[PDB]
Amino acid sequence: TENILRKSDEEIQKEITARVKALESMLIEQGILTTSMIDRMAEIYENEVGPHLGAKVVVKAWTDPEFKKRLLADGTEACKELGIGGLQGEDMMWVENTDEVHHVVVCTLCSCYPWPVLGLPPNWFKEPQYRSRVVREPRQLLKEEFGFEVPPSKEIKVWDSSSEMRFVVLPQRPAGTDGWSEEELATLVTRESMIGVEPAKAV
Amino acid sequence: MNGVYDVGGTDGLGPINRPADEPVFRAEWEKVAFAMFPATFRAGFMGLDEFAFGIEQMNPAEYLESPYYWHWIRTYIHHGVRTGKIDLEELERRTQYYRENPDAPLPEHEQKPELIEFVNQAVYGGLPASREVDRPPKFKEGDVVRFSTASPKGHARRARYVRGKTGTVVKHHGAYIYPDTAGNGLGECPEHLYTVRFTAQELWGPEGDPNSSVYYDCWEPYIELVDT
Repeated sequence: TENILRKSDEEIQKEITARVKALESMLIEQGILTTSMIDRMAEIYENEVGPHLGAKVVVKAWTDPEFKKRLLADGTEACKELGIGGLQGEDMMWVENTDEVHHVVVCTLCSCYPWPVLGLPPNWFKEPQYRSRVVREPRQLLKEEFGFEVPPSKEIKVWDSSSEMRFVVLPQRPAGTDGWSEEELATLVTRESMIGVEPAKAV
Repeated sequence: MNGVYDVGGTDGLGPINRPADEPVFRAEWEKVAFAMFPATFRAGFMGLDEFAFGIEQMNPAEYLESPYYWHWIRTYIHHGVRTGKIDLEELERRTQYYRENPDAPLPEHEQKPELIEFVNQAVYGGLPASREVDRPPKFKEGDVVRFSTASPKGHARRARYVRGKTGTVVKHHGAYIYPDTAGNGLGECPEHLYTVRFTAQELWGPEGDPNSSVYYDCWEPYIELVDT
């Protein structure tokens, strides 16, 4: 929304860039930051860690009922079976969508998100518009913003992640996917489906 | 405290901005701000709860409309000054230098294998906040409890929309670092952690969805018993 007080995006970016470079120069001289450290962090979260890891978990639960049980019992330890875990996902609890219950995850006070299974969160998840409203009008938010119609008789459980526990949605397996391989099924799992703002892909 | 970042339930913040596809990092400065998190953590600037408290002390209008990773920069400076590791006047002079000379080089420095070692270990091994404590959990699944009305000015995880509300304990998770001490420089002082379910009608009155509830994480001091 326009704010008559606000500078242009180019001017804000120019100012932030100078401020960041100045701070970067000082932490470099302190010996606590280096160019290789910066490049390593960026490489991991650009090309290594992302929602394809979460998709592997979802498809295993869809095709392995015993794994699904372990996943819902202890999400951290179950994901460890696939070598998935670590920073900002040390404690994970998965919640299962059913015909009777729909789940959606948020941090109203912060931006907490399960990095090992989803990578870094999209900007909208961290911004005040989603965070403020999803705890108050989740049914209307899902419909208006994500085109996702949850019938009024179906319960919506909103998980406001106010601790280091990370909540992840196990979406329902779409109909018409009988006997698909895991690689076929993963094509239907999205980052949005593991937040709860959309279902898994149709067809 | 009771700051603008405590946005749960706030109306009028606008439509969600969701570009059909965006990159992980929108500009080079965001990559730098991101990598400063492990760097300042290792150097003793702050822990994760203190990190949050720094963001919470921002100018609220700047918080509401600035890029997310700018919030990170503000917390590094906050804690850099607090601990005496960042001289503000030198930072201000270097900012002007980089305004006028944006392509000027960064300081000469040696690379440090130990920092790559730290990054790799932190990323794959994590930084777990779970802790063992000598006390047993006060509460258990099915207990009906009431959230505290306390309104501390320091760091806490007590969203205003849940204060004083009645809910049911859903799960005990074990004990964890406690934000009300950790974020204020007072130590881990771990407390048991629970998820508590609040109905939308309890939270929002009649305007609440009759078939929705919010599940909110409560450290043990945040809640007191109503009915076992």
